[PDB]
Amino acid sequence: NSTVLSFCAFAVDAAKAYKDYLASGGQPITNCVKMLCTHTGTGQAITVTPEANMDQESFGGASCCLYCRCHIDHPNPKGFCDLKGKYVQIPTTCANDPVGFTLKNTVCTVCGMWKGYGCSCDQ
Amino acid sequence: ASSQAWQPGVAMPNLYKMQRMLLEKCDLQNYGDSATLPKGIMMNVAKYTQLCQYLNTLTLAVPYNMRVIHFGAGSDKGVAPGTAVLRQWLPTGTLLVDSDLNDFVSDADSTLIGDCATVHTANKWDLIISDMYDPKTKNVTKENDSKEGFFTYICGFIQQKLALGGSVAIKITEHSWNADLYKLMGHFAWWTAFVTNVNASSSEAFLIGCNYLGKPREQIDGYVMHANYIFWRNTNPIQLSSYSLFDMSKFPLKLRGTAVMSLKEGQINDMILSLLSKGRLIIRENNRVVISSDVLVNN
Ligand SMILES: C[n+]1cn([C@@H]2O[C@H](COP(=O)(O)OP(=O)(O)OP(=O)(O)OC[C@H]3O[C@@H](n4cnc5c(N)ncnc54)[C@H](O)[C@@H]3O)[C@@H](O)[C@H]2O)c2nc(N)[nH]c(=O)c21
Ligand SMILES: C[n+]1cn([C@@H]2O[C@H](COP(=O)(O)OP(=O)(O)OP(=O)(O)O)[C@@H](O)[C@H]2O)c2nc(N)[nH]c(=O)c21
Ligand SMILES: C[S@@+](CC[C@H](N)C(=O)[O-])C[C@H]1O[C@@H](n2cnc3c(N)ncnc32)[C@H](O)[C@@H]1O
Ligand SMILES: Nc1ncnc2[nH]cnc12
Ligand SMILES: Nc1ncnc2[nH]cnc12
Ligand SMILES: [Cl-]
Ligand SMILES: [Cl-]
Ligand SMILES: [Cl-]
Ligand SMILES: [Cl-]
Ligand SMILES: [Cl-]
Ligand SMILES: [Cl-]
Ligand SMILES: [Cl-]
Ligand SMILES: [Cl-]
Ligand SMILES: [Cl-]
Ligand SMILES: [Cl-]
Ligand SMILES: [Cl-]
Ligand SMILES: [Cl-]
Ligand SMILES: [Cl-]
Ligand SMILES: [Cl-]
Ligand SMILES: [Zn+2]
Ligand SMILES: [Zn+2]
Repeated sequence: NSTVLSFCAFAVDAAKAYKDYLASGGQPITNCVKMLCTHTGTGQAITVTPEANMDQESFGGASCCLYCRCHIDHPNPKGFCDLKGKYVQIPTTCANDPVGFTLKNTVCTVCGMWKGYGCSCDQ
Repeated sequence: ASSQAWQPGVAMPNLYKMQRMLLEKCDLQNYGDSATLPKGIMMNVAKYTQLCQYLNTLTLAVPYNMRVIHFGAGSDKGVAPGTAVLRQWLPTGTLLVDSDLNDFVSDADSTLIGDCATVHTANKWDLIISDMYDPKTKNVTKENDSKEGFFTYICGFIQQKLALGGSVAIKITEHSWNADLYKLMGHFAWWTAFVTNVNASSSEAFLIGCNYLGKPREQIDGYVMHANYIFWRNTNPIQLSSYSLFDMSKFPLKLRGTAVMSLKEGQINDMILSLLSKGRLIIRENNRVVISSDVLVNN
């Protein structure tokens, strides 16, 4: 594993790779499953049911996970996915690339909102 | 314009079920027309949403720790839109297992890849959804006869793995149908052929068995009932409609906390059948759910 993980860390850098793919004009990953919902939800990032607010779109989590879509191991402990079996809320302005949004952004462990897109704990 | 346009779809009226028609070629006046879907919504998300909106009007049993299995959950997209809608609809904690011949990424608790005939489980289920369709069904070279393939597996799965009180929604089309499956519909408290309003231009329907009784309550001839279904579709044009997709306020399946009991076949009396028929009882053990996919070992 030592020499296998050492190599994966160097080359398998999906987050950076996808960011470079978009920079090179790569077409964003499609077929993210957008759900029908009231759009009157809590607005938290990852939820057990669609929670999109008036400024968000809710998607099936697994379809917005780069690791699930590319069939590559997850970096999280024990290859645990944070999106599979859940619903991810994406700002309507970024709904054209849910995979890119989930990669470039992180969730606030206190309010459950996206940092920079709903989290107001710094007030 | 039509009042049924604000409904999630249309169920086969009772008088059409009581006819004795001969099988005719299906000829829909709007055949192939596409529905106008809300922006960025996939056809299968709209289709499953309307199916679930219709299932919300039936006497479905909804126990704690409900067990749902979804066949034909994959797609050419490599994702599972239908599974995403079922998980949104079903109460939180519902065990959802899905399956498909082809690999796909899913929101289900467990996913089994391979022919449905390779899927095994000693456990009983509360709800079976099938969206399976054999691509070769498009090759219409002979008389439209009853199809086997995955339908033989679905009939056996219902007879051996569906809990009494459980329900099913099995996708059929003009050419993708099975006589034994229609006959099995007579083993439920109620049944219908449901057409989603977003796919009104297709011969597709979901055959719904509501509350499994484990014995025939009515005798149904499958060959006659499919002919009756096509006669209904041929003489009742349905207007494409996505109207029901815009109001999701009451979408989630009501958590009824339906009682789950273990009863011997000799203890299934008329009082028990009455409870099953109202969605107030599920008969099965509540053991851990174990599933397996047969793997063929070759050189
Ligand atoms: C009902 N119908 C059938 N056909 C003819 O008979 C053939 C077989 O008919 P069918 O049983 O496939 O029914 P239908 O055409 O209504 O099915 P449709 O294509 O709408 O597909 C329904 C669903 O089946 C599934 N499906 C269809 N094709 C595939 C596929 N290749 N792979 C996987 N799933 C598929 C999808 O979930 C899809 O939404 C058709 O391909 C067509 O030549 C008709 N022709 C006319 N002119 N008018 C009709 O009204 C008509
Ligand atoms: C929807 N449904 C229909 N039935 C049977 O069918 C009878 C009439 O129910 P119906 O829905 O067919 O007719 P109704 O005029 O009430 O409504 P509409 O057709 O939607 O305008 C019921 O009293 C039951 O005997 C049903 N029986 C059971 N057990 N479960 C169901 O979900 C169910
Ligand atoms: C219309 S597609 C399903 C679409 C899916 N329900 C969705 O939500 O988009 C029909 C599916 O049935 C599957 N299928 C057909 N025959 C099968 C079989 N014998 N066993 C398992 N899956 C089968 C196909 O692989 C295909 O993915
Ligand atoms: N005009 C109408 N008729 C019947 N059902 C409806 N639901 C919403 N509007 C309706
Ligand atoms: N139309 C039909 N074709 C084949 N077998 C049948 N058994 C009963 N009706 C039938
Ligand atoms: Cl939540
Ligand atoms: Cl993993
Ligand atoms: Cl836009
Ligand atoms: Cl009628
Ligand atoms: Cl559209
Ligand atoms: Cl647009
Ligand atoms: Cl595959
Ligand atoms: Cl598998
Ligand atoms: Cl022949
Ligand atoms: Cl066959
Ligand atoms: Cl076969
Ligand atoms: Cl009409
Ligand atoms: Cl009795
Ligand atoms: Cl009740
Ligand atoms: Zn994932
Ligand atoms: Zn916060």
